[PDB]
Amino acid sequence: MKTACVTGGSGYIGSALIKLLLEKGYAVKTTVRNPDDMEKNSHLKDLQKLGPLTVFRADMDEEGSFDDAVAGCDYVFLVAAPLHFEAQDPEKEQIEPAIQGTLNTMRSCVKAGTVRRVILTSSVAAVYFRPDLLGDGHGHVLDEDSWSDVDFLRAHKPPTWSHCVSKVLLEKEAGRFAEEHGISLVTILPVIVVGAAPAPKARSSIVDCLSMLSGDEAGLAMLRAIQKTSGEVQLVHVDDLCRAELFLAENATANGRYICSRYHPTLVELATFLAQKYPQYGVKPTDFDDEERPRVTMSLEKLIREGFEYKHNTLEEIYDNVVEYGKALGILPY
Amino acid sequence: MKTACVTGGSGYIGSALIKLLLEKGYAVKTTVRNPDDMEKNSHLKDLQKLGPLTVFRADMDEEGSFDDAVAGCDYVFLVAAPLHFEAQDPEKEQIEPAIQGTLNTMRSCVKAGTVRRVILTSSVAAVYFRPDLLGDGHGHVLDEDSWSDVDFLRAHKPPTWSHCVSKVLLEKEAGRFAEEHGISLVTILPVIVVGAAPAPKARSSIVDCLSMLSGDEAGLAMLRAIQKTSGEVQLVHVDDLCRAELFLAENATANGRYICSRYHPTLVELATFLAQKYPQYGVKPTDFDDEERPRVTMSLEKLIREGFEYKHNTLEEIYDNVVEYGKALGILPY
Ligand SMILES: NC(=O)c1ccc[n+]([C@@H]2O[C@H](COP(=O)([O-])OP(=O)(O)OC[C@H]3O[C@@H](n4cnc5c(N)ncnc54)[C@H](OP(=O)(O)O)[C@@H]3O)[C@@H](O)[C@H]2O)c1
Ligand SMILES: NC(=O)c1ccc[n+]([C@@H]2O[C@H](COP(=O)([O-])OP(=O)(O)OC[C@H]3O[C@@H](n4cnc5c(N)ncnc54)[C@H](OP(=O)(O)O)[C@@H]3O)[C@@H](O)[C@H]2O)c1
Ligand SMILES: O=C1C[C@@H](c2ccc(O)cc2)Oc2cc(O)cc(O)c21
Ligand SMILES: O=C1C[C@@H](c2ccc(O)cc2)Oc2cc(O)cc(O)c21
Repeated sequence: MKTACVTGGSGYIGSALIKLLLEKGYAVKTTVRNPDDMEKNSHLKDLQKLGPLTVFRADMDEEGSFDDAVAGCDYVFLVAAPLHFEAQDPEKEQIEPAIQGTLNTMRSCVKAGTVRRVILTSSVAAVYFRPDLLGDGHGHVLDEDSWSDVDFLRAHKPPTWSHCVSKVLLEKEAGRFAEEHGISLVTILPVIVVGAAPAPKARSSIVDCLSMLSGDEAGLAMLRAIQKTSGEVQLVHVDDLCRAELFLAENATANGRYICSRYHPTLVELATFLAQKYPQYGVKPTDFDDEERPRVTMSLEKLIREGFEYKHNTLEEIYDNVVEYGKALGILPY
Repeated sequence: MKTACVTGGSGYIGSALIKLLLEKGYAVKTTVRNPDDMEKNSHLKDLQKLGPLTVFRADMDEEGSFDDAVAGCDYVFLVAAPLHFEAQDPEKEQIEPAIQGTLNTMRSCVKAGTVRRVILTSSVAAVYFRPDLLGDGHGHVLDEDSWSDVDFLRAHKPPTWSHCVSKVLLEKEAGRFAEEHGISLVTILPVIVVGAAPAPKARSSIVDCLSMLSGDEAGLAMLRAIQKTSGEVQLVHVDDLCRAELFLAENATANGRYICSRYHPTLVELATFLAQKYPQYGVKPTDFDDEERPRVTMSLEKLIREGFEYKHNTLEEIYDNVVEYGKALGILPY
């Protein structure tokens, strides 16, 4: 009955969100960059079996190309995002495109006239970078009023700086635009996302949350960096993320931005669990021993306050199906 | 101006509840077993400088003795509770009298005819003892549907068994009674309570949370027992518990039982924080190193879903003032 658009149907979170929407009885429209690439989009034919799913070609770099996909939709889930750290001139190759691609899609929402709410998928990368609070030696609970320090990041350009800046600025810009055109925009801010999805060529979070099993050095360094900063990592099941996105679309009183997170283990806790549950990978939990650090953690309360309920609540439930996904994707060798 | 009764004004939580009630403009009646004991009850004189405070004598074993104190009260906070010392017949000396004493006070609430709500202070001792969830080696999140297993406890009588059975049965019987007599009963279930209160003789109530600084062997054993069971401990600040109790009395939609908890450190996290903030006590965090264990934790969501907010959200804030209190009580030498 109601219709929704999901940008980046070939993506990890995008594919999972399409599945939820179809299961929930939505007509769905999704965009990919090359609808003919079955290497990336073989899942779309399968998803079509669950309900009305229509595929469009669109590129965030190409103005107006989202017009057709967004037309008629009651809800638009802005999931697709450049990402890809690369380097060189991040300001012109990551940040500016990130901002413009977002406004590109926003304008299609205005053109459609039908869009009752836009859900923007951002990231706690736009929340956590508070150099006043990291390194003061105290614990902190960061909430939705916390914004990553764009000025400090541009001045000092630490690792992943363009990523946090991209997210902060595209969120601010989309909110300004939504303000100006009287469109309702809600933003969700996930932590590390765990779990299986329809997408056949995903990597993204799966590499990181599986890095103790694969030994992938980039993912391992990412996990250790988060813990050295926060004293913990933060995790959420992809299906809870998708349900939170739909919750925010459907509940009229939802407003502003929302952290989405459920379980906050130390790496030693996470490695201990993984080594017991999946001994075939040889995880050594002592590889992740660390002194206790003050906790700089994310508040889970806003979604809870507004009535949302997570279904994957223990560490084991958060890891209920990601290993098999990683195997199928070749991220894990067996 | 509404009027509220707190049973057991001499006690740790009771004195803190009275203080909050006066600050929020309530007239307060409280009970002690010997109003003439001004050593034990000096704080009640002090608190009278905040607002109307009236002391009554009453005893849970003495039928009717609470009549005068609850009379004319809008709300009644049932806080008083027996200390519980190893008894030859726990059923006859502890469990049955805990039920009867609770009913005794319930009756006085009915008799008053004015009691909008009764708030029962209990504890997660009535929640956590689950032979399946504790022994199955998996992580779990317990919520307010979880009750300690009275039959298993009577069958195997582990340590503290009588304390849990007492809490479970007295809560069940008080709800039975409240149903039949048409009086609203809400129950709060705190975890370990930390922080300063007005009571001058409350030594025994904060022994555990300071045991790392004091070396109190009984307190250390309790902390380790809980960690052995749950993989962590659970803490809440006494002032958040008091604020939660007031919230549950004042908000008509509140119903049933509520866990009250905020911060769940491992012992090594707790010890590390204490060692650095209060080095003068020679805490050795390595004394508390431990294997990562499946987390059997408490859900914090019910109070949050209903709009309550905690003010002591970091480990440091939860410990913001308890050390000075322990000095004043003589738990800590300096
Ligand atoms: N995964 C996590 O742990 C996590 C955590 C926090 C936040 N998030 C946020 O959630 C969003 C989706 O994350 P993901 O893990 O699903 O990443 P993903 O699998 O790489 O999906 C990203 C999608 O964006 C599309 N895309 C990129 N540039 C495009 C362009 N110019 N035009 C059209 N489409 C374009 C991509 O299509 P192509 O494949 O054709 O390039 C891809 O399908 C991201 O914004 C992420 O930052 C994720
Ligand atoms: N302290 C914590 O960390 C914590 C944590 C979770 C739950 N709780 C629960 O909160 C409740 C209050 O705890 P608390 O720490 O405040 O203990 P407390 O300081 O010992 O206060 C309990 C009060 O009960 C009174 N009392 C005992 N028997 C009585 C009787 N027969 N008649 C009248 N009064 C009687 C006592 O007054 P007398 O001096 O006259 O005996 C005492 O003041 C308890 O049920 C506890 O189980 C406490
Ligand atoms: O954008 C983010 C945020 C990042 C993060 C998590 C926790 C934290 O405290 C800080 C940053 O984790 C991620 C992990 C991914 O695989 C892909 C992502 O896009 C991201
Ligand atoms: O009633 C309880 C329950 C106990 C507890 C906390 C957490 C847990 O997981 C299990 C039991 O903590 C306490 C600590 C006290 O000083 C006094 C108490 O009366 C109690």
